[PDB]
Amino acid sequence: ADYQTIYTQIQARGPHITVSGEWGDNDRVGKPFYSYWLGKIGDAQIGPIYLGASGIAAFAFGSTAILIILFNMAAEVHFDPLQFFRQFFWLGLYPPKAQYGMGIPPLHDGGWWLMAGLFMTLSLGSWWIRVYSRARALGLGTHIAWNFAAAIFFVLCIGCIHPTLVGSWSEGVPFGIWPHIDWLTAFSIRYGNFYYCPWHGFSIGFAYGCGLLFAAHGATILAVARFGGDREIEQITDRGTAVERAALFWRWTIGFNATIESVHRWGWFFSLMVMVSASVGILLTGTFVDNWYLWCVKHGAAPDYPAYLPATPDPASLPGAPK
Amino acid sequence: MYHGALAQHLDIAQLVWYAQWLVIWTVVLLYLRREDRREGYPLVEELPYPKTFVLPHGGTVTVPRRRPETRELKLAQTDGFEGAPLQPTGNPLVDAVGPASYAERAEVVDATVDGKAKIVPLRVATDFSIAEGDVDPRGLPVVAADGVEAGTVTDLWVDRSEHYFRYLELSVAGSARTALIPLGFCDVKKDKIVVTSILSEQFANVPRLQSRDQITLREEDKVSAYYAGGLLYATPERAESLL
Amino acid sequence: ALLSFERKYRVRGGTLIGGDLFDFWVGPYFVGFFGVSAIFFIFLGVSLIGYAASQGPTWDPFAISINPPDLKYGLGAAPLLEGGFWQAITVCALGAFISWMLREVEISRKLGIGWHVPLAFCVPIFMFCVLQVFRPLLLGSWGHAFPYGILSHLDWVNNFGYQYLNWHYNPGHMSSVSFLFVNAMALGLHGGLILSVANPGDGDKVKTAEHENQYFRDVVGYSIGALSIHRLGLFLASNIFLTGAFGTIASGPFWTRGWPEWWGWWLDIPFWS
Amino acid sequence: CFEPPPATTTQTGFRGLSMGEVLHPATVKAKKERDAQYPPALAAVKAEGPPVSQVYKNVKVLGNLTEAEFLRTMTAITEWVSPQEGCTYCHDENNLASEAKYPYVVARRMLEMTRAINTNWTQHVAQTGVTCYTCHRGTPLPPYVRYLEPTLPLNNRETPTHVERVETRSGYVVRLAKYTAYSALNYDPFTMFLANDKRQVRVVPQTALPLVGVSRGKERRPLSDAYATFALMMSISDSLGTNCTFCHNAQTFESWGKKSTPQRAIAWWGIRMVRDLNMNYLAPLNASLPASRLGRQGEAPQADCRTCHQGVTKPLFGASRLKDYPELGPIK
Ligand code: BCL
Ligand code: BCL
Ligand code: BCL
Ligand SMILES: C/C=C1/c2cc3[nH]c4c(c3C)C(=O)[C@H](C(=O)OC)c4c3nc(cc4[nH]c(cc(n2)[C@@H]1C)c(C(C)=O)c4C)[C@@H](C)[C@@H]3CCC(=O)OC/C=C(\C)CCC[C@H](C)CCC[C@H](C)CCCC(C)C
Ligand SMILES: CC(C)=CCC/C(C)=C/CC/C(C)=C/CC/C(C)=C/CC/C(C)=C/CC/C(C)=C/CC/C(C)=C/CC1=C(C)C(=O)c2ccccc2C1=O
Ligand code: HEC
Ligand code: HEC
Ligand code: HEC
Ligand SMILES: CC(C)=CCC/C(C)=C/C=C\C(C)=C\C=C\C(C)=C\C=C/C=C(C)/C=C/C=C(\C)CC/C=C(\C)CCCC(C)C
Repeated sequence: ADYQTIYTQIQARGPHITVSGEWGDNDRVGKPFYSYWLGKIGDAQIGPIYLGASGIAAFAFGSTAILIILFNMAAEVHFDPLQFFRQFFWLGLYPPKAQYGMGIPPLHDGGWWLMAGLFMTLSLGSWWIRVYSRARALGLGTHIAWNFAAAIFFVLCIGCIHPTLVGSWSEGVPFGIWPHIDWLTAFSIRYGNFYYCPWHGFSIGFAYGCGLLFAAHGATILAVARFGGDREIEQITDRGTAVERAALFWRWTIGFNATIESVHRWGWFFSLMVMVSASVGILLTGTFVDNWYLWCVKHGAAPDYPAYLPATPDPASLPGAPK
Repeated sequence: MYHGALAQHLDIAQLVWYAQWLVIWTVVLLYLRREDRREGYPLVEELPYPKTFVLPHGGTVTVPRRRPETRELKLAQTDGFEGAPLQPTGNPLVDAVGPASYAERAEVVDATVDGKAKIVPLRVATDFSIAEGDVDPRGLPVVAADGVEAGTVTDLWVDRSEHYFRYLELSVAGSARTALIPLGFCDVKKDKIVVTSILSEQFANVPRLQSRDQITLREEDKVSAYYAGGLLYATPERAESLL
Repeated sequence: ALLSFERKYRVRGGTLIGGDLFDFWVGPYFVGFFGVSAIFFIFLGVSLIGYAASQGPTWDPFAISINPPDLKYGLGAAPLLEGGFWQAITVCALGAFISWMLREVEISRKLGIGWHVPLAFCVPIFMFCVLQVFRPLLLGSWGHAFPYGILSHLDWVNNFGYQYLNWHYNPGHMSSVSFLFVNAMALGLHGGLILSVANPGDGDKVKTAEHENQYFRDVVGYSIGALSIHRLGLFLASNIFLTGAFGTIASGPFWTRGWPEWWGWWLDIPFWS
Repeated sequence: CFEPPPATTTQTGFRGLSMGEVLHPATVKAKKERDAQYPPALAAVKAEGPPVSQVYKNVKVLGNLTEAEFLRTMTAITEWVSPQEGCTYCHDENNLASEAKYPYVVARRMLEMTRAINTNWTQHVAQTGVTCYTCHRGTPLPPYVRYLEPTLPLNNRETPTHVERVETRSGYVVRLAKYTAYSALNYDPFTMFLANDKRQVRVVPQTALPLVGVSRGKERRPLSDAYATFALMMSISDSLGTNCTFCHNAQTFESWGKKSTPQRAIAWWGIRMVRDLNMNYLAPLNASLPASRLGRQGEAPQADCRTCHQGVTKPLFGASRLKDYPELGPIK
């Protein structure tokens, strides 16, 4: 067995390396320290971290959003500390309950929610600049930034684009552990069962697909760690037996295979598509589909089942029934 | 009237469904599956135009490689059937066939970002050490699959780019040499390093390095492959059925 | 037929059972004893699906469904058309899965690599068994298992959740979902990183292992490492089902109320009630 | 934290839909024992004699009974409502025709309410019906009532904690939660849906595409309505000690026919019945009950599903006294 694939038997220590970026070298902060136990299942060095204007801006905008949320939560328990701590999961910051359309809602009924959302959006945008600019500073491709962009875009879809397209801030996601959860069901119910949204299915296949691919890829690299398969950049530019055996394991199993470079394209694509699929689904929801189940019924796709208990007429349709 | 309704019994969500499928299959079949063919092709016994990488330390490479030389395989076919397995004609560990196979990697030293040799023994990497609390294997006996002492650990080889030990170096008992072994083939105990991949005698033919204090990408391949070959070839029983 | 680097690896050996008998290739695919048994179970399973499906009211892929028995049949045999086909197909599914896994072990051995992938493949097989075998046994009827149909199996998942009022509050579910999310996120990060290093853009130099660790130290103040991200990835993915399994098997056998109410253990502690 | 096996499970939909009840035997046992306390019917009495409209001075509703029959009903009522206090809960001991005590006037109206339920709402109560006991369970104040704000504990025979008290504002979210099966849904489904007939429980479209004129901006219902409906349904579920699949195939909540069970239609009639009881019999009693019975907005206690059902899909597991007391309905 390869014990190294479980944990690092013998850890190494060294002078810490700093690779210069085109700018911002002076804005790296912190004294690096070494954790023995972390060192068994990752690199032992924690820190330093890069600051920079966009990272700072992210913390300022994001902390503001979080402060607005937490303060409104505390009010919901009338500023009792014990109850705040107890009831925390049930507390939340809600979008407008009344229909004011796209008018900016009153503070007590949606206005604080909208404000926290504005600051969260600024925080996300700021962090994206960081993720993008750091790559450019280090002469790296912007693969991570563009994947991140899609995730941000999905958040904007459920947060303000769908609300804007159907014209009501009431459709947005609340802030809160259970309350943002409650929205999932409310939204699915309203639009006719999200199991019947095809983009929900696409998103799920890709989400499950990322599970499959990282289990398979992670396991594969561990399995060829004996040949240094983890050194994947130089395995790309100079194929080693690690990735020859990896390719052949899969070729012999499923009849075809990837390369050490291309498997990362598959993973990146699958990841991306969870968010691209979700976004399109949300954008079609409410705008051009009001009931996904009935949309499937329209197109003849929905499964049907025999009666078990006897069919039940809608009593609201019966003669002389009350309203 | 309905939002999203079009001519016929047709609607917009319906149209986007076909577009979605088209995009996915185009990406998969016309791009991703072509990126999959940058190594191992053309087959022997649909392809993208070549990709060229500018290397970090001078020079370029274009993949897949065309090597100016190719190796002669000491293998015999077991039958005339197209899909029949091959069979080693000699010692498969030294001949490097099957799981003892290595790749024709560059005979260049893997480098650090600042251009120094990446994989080096601690006698060269004097600014590196083993973390407090972990076993220092130097001076410990190496015990092979047959329970015989094959040698004594003389050094560790560290990756200076990732701060990660990748090989032990041991004096081979009765053969006036040292051999490297990847740490994946070592079970590190307090008083010994256990190696079940090969028998004690088989340490004698581990591929040798050209220089004592550095190692090339091909040499790393050769060394790693040798022990892997042992998993199937160390003894006659290992090539046979488990049950 | 062979990849350019394939021939040297095409040796005999690494089998669990059979010996040389099944130790050969059919095109790119390795066979082995478990390749034979895999094809056997697959052929048998697909045949049963076809025979059962012809007896139904539709050939539409979305609408076809092969369902388990009524609850009242318990853990016994059921008539072929009233749940028996389901029972047989289930057996074939399990045989194919386990065969596939063991075949991968034989291929690992031949290649001189670790058995990480087949071990990983035991996870989704394990979860299937939790859904179709272990939970139904505990509840006392095969009829609690999910049906085999493209859209119908979604209706099962859906009703099952709502039987416990709000399944989102299921604590094993919360863990399962968290792992689904973090894994997909980590795959995007990792895939993106490796491509960003090998494809710097323009005509720039490919970067380094040092650059990898610098990027993530800069962005989040920590980089886990090249090998370690492959251990982490496998751990995160696996735990989608390893943790999920607890929430699935708890629902019914160990809990019959709605899931939100479960959290009363915390909410209803006397001292803050 | 958890409940031990084995579990009682039923099937309420086609095999392989996972529709059906999931019950804990110990819980069902406790409830069966509690409901078994229902006093048995009083023995039959003499059918011949003058009607009490002749014999007695101030009989308005039960005037056609014979004296024996009438006094039997008085005894039954006492058992069901005020067994510990006896006749004098409602009566001036020295003048039985006097309406001087508030319980008397309320009780007359409750006789009318009960007869109305068993006559006019058989689409819900069927031949099972209700007696005073169904709600009261042997006390003047029924154990499961609602005010125009959430209250805890759900059972008013239980002593409240400080935080459970309606005056303690920090406990509001929990009072809301425990009425919607512990969900964090921020809606009171009682006042929203059961106190009156103002709101529409249905929230899902019956068209595949969005209908023009109802689908944009201020034409739209707010999504809040979908949360509020879900809150009522969590409350309904808990009050009947069941789950959604007792009434719906979750495939399509909004569909009837093979997608709903017979129980769902009965429940529909139940919502209409509750609204009649509240609007026309219970709410107006605030004029007749003392200040000490009223809520903080001057409201009389009112009824929801739990009032009768008390955690079971059928009240008292379907126990009936209908044949034993024809004077409680159905009325010819
Ligand atoms: C408890 C949770 C549920 C469940 C809840 C859901 C939900 C929710 C959704 C799905 C969806 C899917 N599920 Mg499911 N699903 C469950 C168990 C299964 C099992 C099984 C053997 O147990 C299988 C084969 C499937 C298969 C499927 C696919 C039809 C679909 C996409 C998955 C995907 O891309 O994954 C990753 C794998 C890949 C990317 C590789 C490609 C795999 C291909 C697509 C599998 C095709 C199998 C097909 C049905 C043929 C069966 C074999 C025949 C005999 C030939 N599910 C369990 C019971 N499933 C999605 C959908 O769109 O439904 C129609 C979806 O939204
Ligand atoms: C009863 C409820 C419904 C339901 C309601 C919904 C609704 C509504 C939606 C989904 C969506 C999805 N559902 Mg669903 N879903 C149900 C059942 C399922 C089942 C199942 C087995 O039954 C599965 C596998 C899924 C799976 C999924 C996901 C794959 C999919 C995408 C969401 C996602 O990845 O977000 C996880 C990722 C994110 C949220 C991205 C976050 C990224 C950002 C950048 C991170 C920022 C962090 C930052 C630090 C935070 C700062 C905040 C501070 C305040 C400042 N659903 C049932 C039927 N589901 C989504 C979808 O695809 O719709 C088409 C969606 O909108
Ligand atoms: C109202 C409905 C419910 C709901 C009801 C359920 C129920 C019930 C269950 C889950 C479970 C899960 N839910 Mg859910 N879930 C809901 C909302 C969500 C949301 C969301 C965004 O709101 C998300 C992200 C999820 C996500 C998830 C998953 C993480 C989790 C595990 C799925 C699984 O077991 O697959 C299983 C997949 C398999 C078993 C696949 C097996 C594959 C085999 C080994 C290979 C097959 C080979 C194939 C046939 C080959 C074909 C040949 C071709 C050539 C390829 N759910 C809502 C609230 N969910 C499960 C869980 O773990 O609960 C804790 C579960 O039991
Ligand atoms: C956490 C663990 C994750 C994970 C991990 C891994 N996943 C692996 C490996 C690892 C490590 C591999 O080693 C192996 C592989 O080779 O990689 C390509 C594999 C594989 N993952 C597949 C599907 C897959 N993974 C899913 C989930 C996860 N994967 C989770 C997320 C899901 C979901 C989510 O639904 C699906 C659909 C196949 C492509 C492949 C098996 C092929 C097979 O075993 O051949 C043998 C079996 C057949 C060829 C078919 C048998 C026909 C039966 C008898 C008749 C059908 C009956 C059936 C029940 C009807 C259902 C229909 C209805 C639901 C509509
Ligand atoms: C004809 C006959 C009866 C023959 C008998 C012999 C026999 C047993 C034949 C098998 C026949 C059967 C049943 C074939 C079906 C095989 C299957 C299950 C095919 C499904 C293909 C699917 C859906 C795969 C899903 C995963 C997916 C999206 C993969 C694409 C990306 C790839 C190829 C990832 C694999 C891959 C990974 C994960 C690496 O880490 C890695 C590292 C270094 C080099 C290469 C690789 C590599 O190729
Ligand atoms: C309420 C909770 C009551 C209890 C307990 C008892 N009685 Fe009653 N009684 C009640 C009402 C509302 C009425 C009027 C109903 C009507 O039909 O109009 C009555 C009426 C009587 C009468 C008729 C007297 C008359 O008007 O002449 C009698 C004789 C009577 N009640 C007797 C009685 C006895 C003996 C009781 C206990 C042993 C008893 N009542 C309890 C309300 C309630
Ligand atoms: C629910 C479905 C009920 C049925 C059936 C009957 N009663 Fe009732 N009653 C009910 C409520 C919710 C209330 C208000 C709470 C309260 O106790 O005030 C009542 C009230 C009365 C009272 C007044 C009690 C008091 O506060 O002193 C009486 C005397 C009374 N109810 C009697 C009564 C009788 C005799 C019934 C049937 C013959 C009857 N009630 C039916 C709820 C319900
Ligand atoms: C009866 C025994 C029911 C149980 C248990 C649950 N529901 Fe229900 N639901 C029921 C009825 C009679 C109605 C219609 C009310 C009316 O005025 O006609 C409903 C309604 C819903 C809806 C809305 C349907 C619509 O068209 O908009 C939903 C979305 C719904 N119910 C969901 C639901 C859930 C999730 C349940 C358990 C958790 C649940 N219901 C229980 C009857 C009954
Ligand atoms: C101490 C540690 C380190 C940090 C603490 C974290 C903490 C306690 C946070 C607060 C409590 C918690 C956990 C809350 C959780 C909330 C969750 C999970 C919320 C989830 C989702 C919320 C979403 C998607 C909200 C989205 C909102 C938007 C997209 C808004 C967009 C708004 C605009 C575009 C405004 C423009 C219009 C203009 C006219 C005003």
